[PDB]
Amino acid sequence: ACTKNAIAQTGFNKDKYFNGDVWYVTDYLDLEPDDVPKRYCAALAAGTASGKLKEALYHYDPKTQDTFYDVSELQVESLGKYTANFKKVDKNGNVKVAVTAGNYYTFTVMYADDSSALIHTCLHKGNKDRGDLYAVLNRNKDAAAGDKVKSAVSAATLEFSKFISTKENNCAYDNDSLKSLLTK
Ligand code: HEM
Ligand SMILES: O=N[O-]
Repeated sequence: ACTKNAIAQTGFNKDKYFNGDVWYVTDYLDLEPDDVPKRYCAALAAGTASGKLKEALYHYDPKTQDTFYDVSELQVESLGKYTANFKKVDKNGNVKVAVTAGNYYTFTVMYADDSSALIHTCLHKGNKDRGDLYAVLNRNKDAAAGDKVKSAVSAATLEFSKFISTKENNCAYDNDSLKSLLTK
């Protein structure tokens, strides 16, 4: 289970974060051992559609080739803290698994600027017992983490050396599909 109440960035700029552009995961930290594969790749687009906060997700397993997309409408708990009911979709937005109660993740933006972010997520999916996941994001694919986000990791009392890099994995990202999904 998840154990952290992540604190959102003071003065979080929602319009800047939810601007329709893509965020690449470059490093991640799962608090529960063996909760995720050690080699993995993910990206998301966050935006607004008709005034609703939306996220489109992309997961790619560089070994198995398992690939999946999701779309969510986000509900606001407080500035920078959201609850998201996801539907699994193909890259075109065609629904493969409908929204269902108990299938949701929380999402907290702990730090963000024009190029980088640190987020916490807690995934709830059916009978899965998942744990806390932190991710360092960048606007640029596979970019090395800058001093601002690394300092934010420290300020959150996390050790960045413990994070697992995704930058060296053979991963491709369909950024065009992610952006287009924001309306799905
Ligand atoms: C490198 C970072 C990440 C890794 C390694 C990772 C890993 C995984 C894995 C292994 C699964 C499949 C679990 C299963 O069904 O057995 C999964 C599903 C999922 N993850 Fe992530 N994830 C990452 C980033 C994220 C982020 C940033 C979010 C939210 C913004 C997210 C949200 C979800 C959701 C909603 C599902 C279920 C999707 C569905 O079943 O339709 N993940 N993730
Ligand atoms: O491990 N996906 O939150």
